[PDB]
Amino acid sequence: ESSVNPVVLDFEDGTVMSFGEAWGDSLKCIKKVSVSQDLQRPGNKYALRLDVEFNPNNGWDQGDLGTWIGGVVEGQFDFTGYKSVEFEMFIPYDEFSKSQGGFAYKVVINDGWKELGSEFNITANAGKKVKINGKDYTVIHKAFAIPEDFRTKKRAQLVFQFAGQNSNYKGPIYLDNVRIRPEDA
Ligand SMILES: [Ca+2]
Repeated sequence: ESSVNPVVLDFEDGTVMSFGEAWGDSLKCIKKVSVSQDLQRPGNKYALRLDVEFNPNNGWDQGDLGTWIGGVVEGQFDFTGYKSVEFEMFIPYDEFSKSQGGFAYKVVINDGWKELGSEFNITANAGKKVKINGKDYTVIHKAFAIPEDFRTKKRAQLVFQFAGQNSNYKGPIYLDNVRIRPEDA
Protein backbone atom coordinates (compact mmCIF):
# COMPACT_ATOMS: atom_id res chain seq x y z
CA GLU A 1 0.00 0.00 0.00
CA SER A 2 1.51 3.28 -1.30
CA SER A 3 -1.17 5.93 -0.80
CA VAL A 4 -1.75 9.58 -0.34
CA ASN A 5 -4.41 8.88 2.30
CA PRO A 6 -5.01 11.70 4.82
CA VAL A 7 -2.98 11.10 8.00
CA VAL A 8 -5.26 12.15 10.83
CA LEU A 9 -3.78 12.46 14.34
CA ASP A 10 -7.02 13.06 16.21
CA PHE A 11 -6.20 11.01 19.37
CA GLU A 12 -9.47 9.11 18.89
CA ASP A 13 -7.78 5.78 19.64
CA GLY A 14 -7.23 7.10 23.16
CA THR A 15 -3.45 7.32 22.81
CA VAL A 16 -0.95 10.15 22.46
CA MET A 17 -0.20 8.96 18.90
CA SER A 18 3.58 9.16 19.35
CA PHE A 19 3.59 12.74 20.68
CA GLY A 20 6.27 13.52 23.24
CA GLU A 21 9.59 15.30 23.45
CA ALA A 22 11.06 16.30 20.08
CA TRP A 23 14.52 15.52 21.47
CA GLY A 24 16.06 14.85 24.89
CA ASP A 25 14.91 17.43 27.45
CA SER A 26 13.11 19.51 24.78
CA LEU A 27 9.70 19.79 26.51
CA LYS A 28 10.86 22.49 28.94
CA CYS A 29 7.78 24.74 29.49
CA ILE A 30 5.61 21.69 28.69
CA LYS A 31 5.50 19.85 32.02
CA LYS A 32 3.35 16.95 30.96
CA VAL A 33 1.92 15.44 27.76
CA SER A 34 -1.19 13.25 28.11
CA VAL A 35 -4.23 12.01 26.24
CA SER A 36 -7.31 13.64 27.76
CA GLN A 37 -11.11 13.43 27.80
CA ASP A 38 -11.44 17.00 29.11
CA LEU A 39 -13.00 18.09 25.78
CA GLN A 40 -15.00 14.87 25.27
CA ARG A 41 -18.06 15.70 23.18
CA PRO A 42 -20.11 14.15 20.39
CA GLY A 43 -17.77 13.01 17.61
CA ASN A 44 -14.60 13.87 19.50
CA LYS A 45 -13.62 12.01 22.65
CA TYR A 46 -9.91 12.70 23.15
CA ALA A 47 -7.35 15.49 22.72
CA LEU A 48 -3.70 15.91 23.60
CA ARG A 49 -3.30 17.90 26.81
CA LEU A 50 -0.11 19.89 27.25
CA ASP A 51 0.31 21.15 30.80
CA VAL A 52 2.42 24.29 30.44
CA GLU A 53 3.99 26.74 32.88
CA PHE A 54 5.33 29.97 31.48
CA ASN A 55 7.64 32.46 33.25
CA PRO A 56 6.71 36.15 32.78
CA ASN A 57 10.39 37.25 32.77
CA ASN A 58 11.16 34.98 29.83
CA GLY A 59 10.50 36.50 26.41
CA TRP A 60 10.76 33.11 24.70
CA ASP A 61 9.91 30.31 27.12
CA GLN A 62 10.10 27.54 24.56
CA GLY A 63 9.26 23.88 24.49
CA ASP A 64 9.32 21.44 21.57
CA LEU A 65 6.78 18.66 21.08
CA GLY A 66 7.30 16.06 18.35
CA THR A 67 5.51 13.15 16.77
CA TRP A 68 6.56 10.57 14.23
CA ILE A 69 4.32 10.34 11.15
CA GLY A 70 4.06 6.55 10.96
CA GLY A 71 5.18 6.02 14.56
CA VAL A 72 8.61 4.89 13.46
CA VAL A 73 11.37 6.85 15.09
CA GLU A 74 13.91 8.14 12.56
CA GLY A 75 11.58 6.81 9.90
CA GLN A 76 11.04 8.50 6.54
CA PHE A 77 7.60 9.53 5.34
CA ASP A 78 6.84 10.21 1.67
CA PHE A 79 5.18 13.60 1.55
CA THR A 80 4.64 13.28 -2.26
CA GLY A 81 1.05 14.39 -2.84
CA TYR A 82 0.60 15.89 0.60
CA LYS A 83 0.02 19.62 0.43
CA SER A 84 -0.86 20.92 3.87
CA VAL A 85 -0.76 20.35 7.61
CA GLU A 86 -3.86 21.41 9.65
CA PHE A 87 -4.34 21.49 13.43
CA GLU A 88 -6.46 22.95 16.25
CA MET A 89 -5.36 24.30 19.63
CA PHE A 90 -7.68 24.97 22.58
CA ILE A 91 -6.78 27.14 25.60
CA PRO A 92 -9.25 27.71 28.46
CA TYR A 93 -10.51 31.23 27.87
CA ASP A 94 -11.08 32.66 31.37
CA GLU A 95 -7.71 31.52 32.73
CA PHE A 96 -5.83 32.52 29.57
CA SER A 97 -7.59 35.94 29.54
CA LYS A 98 -6.29 36.70 33.07
CA SER A 99 -2.65 35.95 32.06
CA GLN A 100 0.01 38.48 31.04
CA GLY A 101 1.85 38.41 27.79
CA GLY A 102 1.08 35.89 25.08
CA PHE A 103 2.45 32.77 23.42
CA ALA A 104 3.83 31.80 20.04
CA TYR A 105 3.93 28.53 18.14
CA LYS A 106 5.71 27.06 15.14
CA VAL A 107 4.79 24.00 13.06
CA VAL A 108 7.87 22.35 11.57
CA ILE A 109 8.78 19.27 9.54
CA ASN A 110 12.04 18.47 11.28
CA ASP A 111 14.14 17.38 8.38
CA GLY A 112 16.46 20.35 8.33
CA TRP A 113 14.06 22.22 10.64
CA LYS A 114 11.62 23.34 7.93
CA GLU A 115 9.05 25.78 9.29
CA LEU A 116 5.63 25.42 7.68
CA GLY A 117 4.09 28.28 9.63
CA SER A 118 4.02 30.22 12.86
CA GLU A 119 2.08 32.72 14.87
CA PHE A 120 3.09 35.09 17.61
CA ASN A 121 1.41 37.03 20.33
CA ILE A 122 -1.52 34.63 20.80
CA THR A 123 -3.85 35.79 23.58
CA ALA A 124 -7.32 34.80 24.70
CA ASN A 125 -8.82 37.18 22.14
CA ALA A 126 -7.17 35.39 19.18
CA GLY A 127 -9.04 33.02 16.94
CA LYS A 128 -12.56 32.25 18.13
CA LYS A 129 -14.25 31.43 21.42
CA VAL A 130 -16.10 28.09 21.67
CA LYS A 131 -17.93 26.56 24.68
CA ILE A 132 -17.11 22.91 25.43
CA ASN A 133 -18.37 21.03 28.52
CA GLY A 134 -19.35 24.21 30.34
CA LYS A 135 -16.10 26.10 29.65
CA ASP A 136 -15.18 28.66 27.00
CA TYR A 137 -11.97 28.03 25.01
CA THR A 138 -9.84 30.15 22.76
CA VAL A 139 -9.54 28.10 19.55
CA ILE A 140 -6.65 28.45 17.09
CA HIS A 141 -7.13 26.66 13.74
CA LYS A 142 -4.71 26.91 10.83
CA ALA A 143 -3.59 24.99 7.74
CA PHE A 144 -0.06 25.58 6.45
CA ALA A 145 1.32 24.56 3.10
CA ILE A 146 3.83 21.81 2.59
CA PRO A 147 6.01 23.51 -0.06
CA GLU A 148 6.58 21.62 -3.30
CA ASP A 149 10.32 20.98 -2.51
CA PHE A 150 9.28 19.02 0.60
CA ARG A 151 6.74 16.80 -1.20
CA THR A 152 9.14 13.89 -1.17
CA LYS A 153 10.65 11.44 1.33
CA LYS A 154 11.70 13.26 4.51
CA ARG A 155 12.58 12.50 8.10
CA ALA A 156 9.10 11.93 9.52
CA GLN A 157 9.11 14.18 12.60
CA LEU A 158 6.46 16.85 12.90
CA VAL A 159 7.30 19.37 15.63
CA PHE A 160 5.13 21.90 17.42
CA GLN A 161 7.14 24.55 19.23
CA PHE A 162 5.35 26.55 21.93
CA ALA A 163 6.90 29.65 23.51
CA GLY A 164 5.70 31.90 26.28
CA GLN A 165 6.21 35.56 25.47
CA ASN A 166 6.54 37.11 28.93
CA SER A 167 3.55 34.98 29.89
CA ASN A 168 2.53 33.80 33.33
CA TYR A 169 -0.01 31.35 31.99
CA LYS A 170 -0.03 28.04 33.91
CA GLY A 171 -2.60 25.62 32.55
CA PRO A 172 -3.44 23.21 29.74
CA ILE A 173 -3.15 23.83 26.02
CA TYR A 174 -4.97 21.13 24.01
CA LEU A 175 -3.92 19.96 20.57
CA ASP A 176 -6.33 18.08 18.32
CA ASN A 177 -7.13 17.18 14.74
CA VAL A 178 -3.59 17.31 13.40
CA ARG A 179 -3.95 16.35 9.73
CA ILE A 180 -1.34 15.74 7.04
CA ARG A 181 -3.55 16.36 4.04
CA PRO A 182 -3.66 15.89 0.27
CA GLU A 183 -5.76 19.08 0.15
CA ASP A 184 -4.12 22.47 -0.40
CA ALA A 185 -3.85 24.96 2.48
CA1 LIG B 1 -9.87 14.27 19.08
